[PDB]
Amino acid sequence: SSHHHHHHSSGLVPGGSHMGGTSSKGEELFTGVVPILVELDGDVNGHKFSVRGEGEGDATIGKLTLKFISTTGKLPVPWPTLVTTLVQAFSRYPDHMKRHDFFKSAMPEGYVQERTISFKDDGKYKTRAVVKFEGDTLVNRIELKGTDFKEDGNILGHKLEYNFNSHNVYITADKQKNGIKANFTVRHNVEDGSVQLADHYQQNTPIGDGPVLLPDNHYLSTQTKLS
Repeated sequence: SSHHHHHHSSGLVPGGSHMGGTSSKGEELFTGVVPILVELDGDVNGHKFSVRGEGEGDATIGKLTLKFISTTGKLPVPWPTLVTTLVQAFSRYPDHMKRHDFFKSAMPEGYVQERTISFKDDGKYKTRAVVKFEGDTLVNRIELKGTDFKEDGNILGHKLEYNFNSHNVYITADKQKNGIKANFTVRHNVEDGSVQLADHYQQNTPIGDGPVLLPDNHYLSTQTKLS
């Protein structure tokens, strides 16, 4: 099938005023609209699937639009469970907070984004992605491995509503890895009125050896519209 979404991300830093307006060289690559290419190969409980996306991002307004297809037919999992896996470099940091934007600072060489997503009372996704520039395009190439899912659960049972909630991504520095970590819980509405929780554990590590911006503790506030 196909899937489109519009995603907005804004950076909010409680403290962190010192040199808060200092920006990275990588931010220069994001002053206008940037084409995006997304490629995901996944395997959930042994069910293989491939998703491909084309889109554009505009970090000056913190917004991207992505259009996806499956090249392997109907997915074994709901599209909403893949939203967070399918480029936080398009977040909008306020001018006085740009020192806290790790994601653009790692560009153009990029970063590795790794997650474990644990669905409460159900299975887990392991994801590893490379986010980097190829020519003028920002590419997100992902491998996803899901295990331990219940055949009758909300994910393999396709019991999730086709919408998306707004979340708070908590970003902290990981100085030993010259990168960041993040923690947040995604709320997937279920067709019975309940909510399916998905605990996100995230690590971002620069691919290059140049300096990056290691931020103070802060949040990304997210909003996503599905169609």
